[PDB]
Amino acid sequence: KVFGRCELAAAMKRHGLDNYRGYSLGNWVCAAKFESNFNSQATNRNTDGSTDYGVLQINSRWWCNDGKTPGSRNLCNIPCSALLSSDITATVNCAKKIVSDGNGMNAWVAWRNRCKGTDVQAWIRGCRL
Amino acid sequence: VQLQQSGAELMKPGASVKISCKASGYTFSDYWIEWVKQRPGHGLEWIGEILPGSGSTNYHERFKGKATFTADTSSSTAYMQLNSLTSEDSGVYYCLHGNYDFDGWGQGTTLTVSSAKTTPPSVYPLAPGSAAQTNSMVTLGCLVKGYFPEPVTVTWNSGSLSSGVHTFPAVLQSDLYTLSSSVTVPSSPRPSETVTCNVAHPASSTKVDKKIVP
Amino acid sequence: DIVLTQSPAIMSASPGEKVTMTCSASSSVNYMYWYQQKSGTSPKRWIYDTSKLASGVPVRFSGSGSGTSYSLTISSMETEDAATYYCQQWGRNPTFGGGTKLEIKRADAAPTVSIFPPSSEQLTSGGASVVCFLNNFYPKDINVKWKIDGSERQNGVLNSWTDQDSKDSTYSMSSTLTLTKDEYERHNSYTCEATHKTSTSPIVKSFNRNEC
Repeated sequence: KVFGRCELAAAMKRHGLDNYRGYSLGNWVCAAKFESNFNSQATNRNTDGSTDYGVLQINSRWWCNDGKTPGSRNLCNIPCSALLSSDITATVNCAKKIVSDGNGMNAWVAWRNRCKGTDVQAWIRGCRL
Repeated sequence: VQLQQSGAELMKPGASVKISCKASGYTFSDYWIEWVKQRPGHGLEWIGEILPGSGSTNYHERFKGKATFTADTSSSTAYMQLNSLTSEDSGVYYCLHGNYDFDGWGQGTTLTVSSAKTTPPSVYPLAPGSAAQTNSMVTLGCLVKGYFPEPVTVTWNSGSLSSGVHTFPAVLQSDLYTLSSSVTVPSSPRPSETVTCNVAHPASSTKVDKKIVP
Repeated sequence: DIVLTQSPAIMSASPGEKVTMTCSASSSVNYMYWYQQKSGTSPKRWIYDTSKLASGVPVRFSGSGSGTSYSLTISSMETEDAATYYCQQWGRNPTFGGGTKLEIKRADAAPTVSIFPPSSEQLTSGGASVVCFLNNFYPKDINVKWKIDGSERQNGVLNSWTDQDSKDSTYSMSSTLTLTKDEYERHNSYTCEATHKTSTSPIVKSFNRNEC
């Protein structure tokens, strides 16, 4: 399901992502635009037997388990299909432990490439939340 | 309770077609089903895949737009759709698993894209006449000519004559195939005991049994 | 993405002997996968994740390599190891390699050639096919030439080989000359001459009466 800006930003506000470590809702919604275009069921394959899952394109190597990736560490202890739900809870929860691993939101290639060092607060400018 | 697919297709160029894969027995919702294409002579090409539960699909660069996947959770079926079929889409499409719990493929669906017409075959007995002994072994076959599409099932002596048979693969010539099948018995059955070749071309409900007369 | 080239394309081995297939990637790859396909069945996953054998690969196969070069090695070649083996980089967008054919070796057999004149029945359609079976031969290679009335040739010939038998390991070829019925009765001798390693001189089989 392709979410829509403020609908997603309202549910992420709700899920405590606001100012989680030092990242305001501008960043969380920004990543979800440039990682997936807000499509909950978005998948993308990588160069090493791994897929990225959901809104926030969590990699099946380190973070979730899909049972066909090698080097699977599954650090969020979750099936990656749990990450393809139209309700952001398991995605928010694993996002917390990704942003906690001492790297901040750098783990997200598109956040790093399209949302870092810009006016990320733009992403909810005009939004109810 | 198998990874079962649909029968062979014959389709006009320009139309679309849909292959099922009644993937049954586990929690369907939970595992990716891939799809591969085999063009004989060139081999395998990976089409793409779909995770039944979420409707998530990944496609190879080449098949995005030519292929679409769907899955119906209640019959535990997954389907692939080929858009705008051409001649170069004739092949065998396989659905498969490739995870750490199972990796079974399905058996394949052949697909012929042709404007050609179902031609029933002609079956011509091949008998030697001038038996100039190679040895005391007579070989006699059946030429099955002019059918469309594949396959045919030639059989010798209604099944019994298994040893010493040789059906050669069909060759396509003028938008039609030709086949030959040999049988070899010692030169003491033929002509004394009779050899029949039973051809069946299912696609045009023909059964034929030619007997090999000298 | 990456192009996978396999070497060699056809290969042979006797039972008891050691086999190594090679697959080369145009780019570095993280893991390689091997699939085996016997004629008449869908391929089967054989080695996954570069070295791990799939459930049902006998212990006699093992595969290796990294980046650019991988390989499948069989230590004792058993008869049932004859198939095509294919490699796949199962990456962002997976590609398969060309394959490598494994045939089992045996002694150079000579083919049993046989020609059949056009049947009465096909002559009443208006065509004439002269059929020649060259059965049971090893090695696979065999050149087959046609001589309508003395020396000649023909362009509308249709050949077809069989796979290596299995209740032996032989090859068998069918060669067909299709003639139109009056190009047929405008001649006399039809000859099928085969050239195989097993003989210095061609095996020929001829007939003559299209006429009387």
